[PDB]
Amino acid sequence: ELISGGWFREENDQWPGQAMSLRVEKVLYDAPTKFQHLTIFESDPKGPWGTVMALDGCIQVTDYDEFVYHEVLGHTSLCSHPKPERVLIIGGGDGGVLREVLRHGTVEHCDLVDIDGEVMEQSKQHFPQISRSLADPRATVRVGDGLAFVRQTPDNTYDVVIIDTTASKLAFYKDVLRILKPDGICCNQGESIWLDLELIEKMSRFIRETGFASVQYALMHVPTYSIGTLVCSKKAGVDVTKPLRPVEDMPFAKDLKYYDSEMHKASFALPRFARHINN
Amino acid sequence: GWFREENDQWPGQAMSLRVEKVLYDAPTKFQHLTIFESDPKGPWGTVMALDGCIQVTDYDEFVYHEVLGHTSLCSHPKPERVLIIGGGDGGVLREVLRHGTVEHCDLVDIDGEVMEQSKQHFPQISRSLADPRATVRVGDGLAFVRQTPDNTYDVVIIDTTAFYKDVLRILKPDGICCNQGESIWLDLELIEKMSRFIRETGFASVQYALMHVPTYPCGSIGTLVCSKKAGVDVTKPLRPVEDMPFAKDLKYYDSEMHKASFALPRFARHINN
Ligand SMILES: C[S@@H](CCCN)C[C@H]1O[C@@H](n2cnc3c(N)ncnc32)[C@H](O)[C@@H]1O
Ligand SMILES: C[S@@H](CCCN)C[C@H]1O[C@@H](n2cnc3c(N)ncnc32)[C@H](O)[C@@H]1O
Ligand SMILES: COc1ccc(Nc2ccnc3ccccc23)cc1
Ligand SMILES: COc1ccc(Nc2ccnc3ccccc23)cc1
Repeated sequence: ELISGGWFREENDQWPGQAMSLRVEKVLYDAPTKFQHLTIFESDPKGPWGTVMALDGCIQVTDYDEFVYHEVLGHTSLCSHPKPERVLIIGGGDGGVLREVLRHGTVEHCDLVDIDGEVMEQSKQHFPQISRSLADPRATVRVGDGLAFVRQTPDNTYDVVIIDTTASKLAFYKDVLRILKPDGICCNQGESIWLDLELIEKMSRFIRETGFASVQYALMHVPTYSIGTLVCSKKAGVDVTKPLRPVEDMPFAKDLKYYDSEMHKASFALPRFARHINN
Repeated sequence: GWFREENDQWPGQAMSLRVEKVLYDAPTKFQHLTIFESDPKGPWGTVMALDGCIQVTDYDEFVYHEVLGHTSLCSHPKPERVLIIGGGDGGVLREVLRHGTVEHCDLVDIDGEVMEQSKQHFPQISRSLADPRATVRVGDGLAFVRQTPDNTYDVVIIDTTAFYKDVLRILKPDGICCNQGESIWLDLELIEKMSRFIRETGFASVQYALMHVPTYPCGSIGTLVCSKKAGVDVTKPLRPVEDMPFAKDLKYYDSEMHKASFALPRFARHINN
C-alpha cells in the first residue's frame, strides 16, 4: 500500500495522539509475510536514515542507527561472560546482533532462530552490511519459533542467550534458564522506561523469580524512539554492570561505533524515577 | 487538529501531536508562541512550542530542567549567585532554587510573553518566577551580560532556543557555565565547533552531558558544562546532591546519572576526550 513520495506513518497504542513520519523515497518491499507485515523502503536521501525496515507498522532497523542496539545487545552480554563459546540468538533475522557476536574470538558457534524466513531474505537483499553475518560458517541460521526451539534444546547448551525480538510469549524464561550453562547470561530487547515502566518492573521480577540470580536493566541512546535491555545472570554474585571482559582488550574495540566499557557502565544508571528497577 | 514538527537538519521526517485544545497561538515581539493541551489519552499534557519547535511539555520537563539545574550547581563548590539566560518558563529556576547555598538568581528572558503564558498555563513550572530569591528581567541576554560587571556570578545557565567572552568575564574564578547543548545525532559538528569556540574564548574546560528524553525528533539533547577555573572535573559531582535535603524530590537527576551523562557513544567521544 505504501508508495514512493508518500510518507510512512508510525503510531503507538501506548502513546495515542502521537505519530512519527518518514518520507518514502522508494518502496523496496511491502507485503504480508507468513507471520507479519514486512515493509522495507529507502527513506529521504536528504535525511540520515537510509534504508528502513518496519514489522507490523513499527520500525525495527535503519541503516543509520542499527549499530546502537546491535552493539549494545551483542557486547553488553558477551562482555559479561567469562568465556562465551556457544551463543543463541532468538529473532535477530536481520543479522545485526550476529555480526556483533561473531566479532568475539571466543565464540565457536552461534545458533540463530528467527520465525520469519522472509525477514532474513529481505535483509540479505536490502541490508547487506547487517546480514552478511548470516552466511558465516560459525553461524547456523534456522527458520522457526524460538519458543519451540528452546523447549527442544537440552539443558546447559548455551553460554549466552540473546532475545532480539519485536513475539509475545517471549514458561519460556524457565526454558532459557534451563538451556543456559551455570555461568550463563541472558539478555533481551527490554522495552521503554517511559512507555512501559510497570512491564519492566514486572518482567525483572518474574525473571528473578524464575530463578535467575540477578537482572539489571540497561538504557541506550537511539536517535529516535526509550529502548533498553534486561541483562540476566544465571550465576549468583555476578555484577553485569561492570564489564567482566572489557572490550578494550579485544582486537575489534576500535571498530565499534557506540559501545565501550564507559558506555556499558553508564547504561545501567537509570533516571531516578526508574532507578528502583536496578537498585 | 495535529501539531506537526519538522527540522531542516532532518528532512523527510516529522513528529506530530494531536491538539486537544489551543491555549495560545500568536506571534510575539520575538517569536511564534504556541501553547496547546495535547491528547488526554497520551502522556504529554500541556505543550509549548516556540517558532514551531516544542520546548516544554508537562510530562518530560523535569528531565532537561533537573539536568541543567543540578549538573551545573553540583559542579560548583558553593554556588551563591546564579544567572539564567532564557528559561522564561521557570523550570531551571525552580531547580536552581532547591539549592540552599543560592542567595540570589537573576533570570533574563527576551520574551515577556513566554513568562506570562507560563504563569497561566504551566503553574507547576512557573511558580518559581515569584520567589524572593529570584529577580526576573525581560530583555536580551546578550545586552544583559554586556552590562554586567566582572566576577558577578558563580553559575551562568543558558537555557535558550563575544557573548561567551562576556559570560566568562561575568563569572567568578570558580565559575561554571552551562548551556542547552544540541544533538550528537548529525548535529555533532556544531557541538564540536561550540566546544572549541568556548575553550578558545578562555574557559578552561568544556564537557558534554547527554540526557534521556522520552522523545526528541531533532536527535538527542545535551548540555555543555564549562568551567572557568582550570583543573575542575565537571564529570564527577563536586557537591553530591545526595547530601542535600531535596535529593529525593528529583525525578531524573542523581550522582549516578550525573557521572553517566558524560559517557558518550564511541563516535561522539572526541567531544569530551
Ligand atoms: C527484526 S528483529 C528487531 C530489530 C532489531 N534487530 C525482530 C525479529 O524477531 C523475530 N521474531 C518474532 N517472534 C519470534 C519468535 N517467536 N521466534 C523467533 N523470532 C521471532 C521477528 O521475525 C523479527 O525478525
Ligand atoms: C523556553 S526556554 C527553552 C527551554 C525549555 N526551558 C527558551 C527561552 O530562551 C529565550 N531566549 C531566546 N533568545 C534569547 C536571548 N537572546 N536572550 C534571552 N532569552 C532568550 C526565549 O524567549 C525562550 O523563552
Ligand atoms: C530494537 O532496536 C531498535 C532500537 C531503536 C529503534 N528505533 C526506531 C523505532 C521506530 N521508529 C524509528 C524511526 C526512525 C529511527 C528509529 C526508529 C528500533 C529498533
Ligand atoms: C530543552 O530541552 C528539551 C528537551 C526535550 C524537548 N522535547 C520534545 C521536543 C520536540 N518535540 C517533542 C515532541 C513530543 C514530545 C517531546 C518533544 C524539548 C526541549
